[PDB]
Amino acid sequence: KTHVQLSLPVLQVRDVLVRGFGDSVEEVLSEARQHLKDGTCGLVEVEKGVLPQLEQPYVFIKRSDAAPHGHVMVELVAELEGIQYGRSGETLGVLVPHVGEIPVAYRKVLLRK
Repeated sequence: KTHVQLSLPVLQVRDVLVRGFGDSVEEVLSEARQHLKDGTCGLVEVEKGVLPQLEQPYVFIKRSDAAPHGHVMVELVAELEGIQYGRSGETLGVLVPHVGEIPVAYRKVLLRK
């Protein structure tokens, strides 16, 4: 399938144990895609002071359309030193490895894979 329905656990930034996917734009996008597929991907909602607590390069999920079965359609955009790789709509948050942190909520997304 071109799109996969996912429910992403929403993590508080201060709980997050692994704060990024790796060391290059290409690696973080690769790792983010693999974790999304394996159900080992969390979502941190972006607010004042959140991003400087995470590791660059960042992976964002961004709204790709204006929501089948409640799932917002999203795509991945990476950022490193203020340059983004990809072009999409509004940020739903920043992706991180999920390694068993207790979520505060779930974000239903339809991921273009």
